[PDB]
Amino acid sequence: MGIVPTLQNIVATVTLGCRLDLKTVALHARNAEYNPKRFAAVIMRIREPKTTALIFASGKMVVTGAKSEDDSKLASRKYARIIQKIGFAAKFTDFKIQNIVGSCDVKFPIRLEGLAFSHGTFSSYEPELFPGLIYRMVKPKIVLLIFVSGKIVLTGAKQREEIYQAFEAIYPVLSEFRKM
Amino acid sequence: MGIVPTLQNIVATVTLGCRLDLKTVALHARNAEYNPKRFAAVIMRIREPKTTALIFASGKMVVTGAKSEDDSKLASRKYARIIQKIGFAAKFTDFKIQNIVGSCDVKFPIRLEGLAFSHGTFSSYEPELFPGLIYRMVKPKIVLLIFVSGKIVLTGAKQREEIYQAFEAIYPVLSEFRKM
Repeated sequence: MGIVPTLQNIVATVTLGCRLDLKTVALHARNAEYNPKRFAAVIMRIREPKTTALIFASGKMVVTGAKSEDDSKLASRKYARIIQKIGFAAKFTDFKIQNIVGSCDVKFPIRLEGLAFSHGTFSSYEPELFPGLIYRMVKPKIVLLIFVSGKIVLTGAKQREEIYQAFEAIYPVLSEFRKM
Repeated sequence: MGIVPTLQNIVATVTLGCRLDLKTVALHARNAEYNPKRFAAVIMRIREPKTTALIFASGKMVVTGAKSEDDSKLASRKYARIIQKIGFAAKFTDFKIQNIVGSCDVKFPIRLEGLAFSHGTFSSYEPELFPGLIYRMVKPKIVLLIFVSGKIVLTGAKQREEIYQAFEAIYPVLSEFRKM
């Protein structure tokens, strides 16, 4: 954690084009996992990059784990590669980023009680229920988790610019709410 | 069979439409934290309904702590006495609710990983970053924190009925990912 936000995880969905039969893919893709009773989705996995993919019987695929849009764009292609070879006529289509989670550390203790009262229609602070303050930004639609230590978590960004811009908006507020 | 959300805290803001000499009323009230160099307003209080109250010279006050819309309103009336009997135009008026937070326990661990990766549209989940899963409802505007133990926190409702509404709509989802 440093002052500059760094993305932690990226979730993207790829539409394969065709409906799959999960049993055959779990029975041909050398690296896969299936549990129809517990969850209707073949959980595949790869190393370059380390992303996990959830292939659903509708062609819809959800790839998590990448730290960059290049890696989730890359990884997604390769997963489509893995099923194509098995036999189905899948094709990398409509890659859409679903959510991005990032973090940073302003490096100074913050008065969550003061920020909660001041930015009252945005914040919530119930220490006995959750340690952090939940801040709901309406633009960009980001939900920030702010901890008494200075740690920050920005969840919900549909694209990289929103994580960075959300921090620009909150920083000068936090810096005005540090202790002492 | 009933599982229903309880109200943990209601933050209300009501205005005693009249100017208030904060030094004075802090004096009389005596056990009211009024202090220089910081926050210009008097912090009142009461044993029951156990609520804290930030009174501002702008005639406005923000009462916190009430576990119910009626108790708040009640604590909102108590305060316009301690600062009325002291000859003042403490006119109780425009009472508004700023936020309502609830909590609930479904009593079955949840498979958050499955919820998040199939509901990434709303869910934010990073076990190495923060505890729990963040779910953002669009209708009604509510942010729910869901933990593995099955305890959930509902925040941001401006009205009571939205807590029940939010939980009534997410419960079937949580039952689907109930870890057995």
